[PDB]
Amino acid sequence: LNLAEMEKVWLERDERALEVTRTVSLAQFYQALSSDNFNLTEKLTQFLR
Amino acid sequence: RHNLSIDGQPLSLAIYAEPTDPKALLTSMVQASQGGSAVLPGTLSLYRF
Repeated sequence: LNLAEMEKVWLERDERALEVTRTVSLAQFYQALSSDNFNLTEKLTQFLR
Repeated sequence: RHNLSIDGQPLSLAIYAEPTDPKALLTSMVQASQGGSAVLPGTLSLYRF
């Protein structure tokens, strides 16, 4: 009975979701930060040398 | 005067009209009006028939 209760609420409250894609460029994101920003390529190459 | 013999024995045979037989007692099934379940509007599932 408990499983049937679970199944009923699942079918009744199920929803087809909106499926979205978001692309994030880390160089752009780090450069556009308000307070503590930096440049990805410059800091990456500096840290390797 | 009381229709007895010299010894006091009665001279007329009496009667009492024997009680009228046993009695039959019966039981019976009793039924009453009974209703049925109702139907509500149905939900729309997300899956096909």
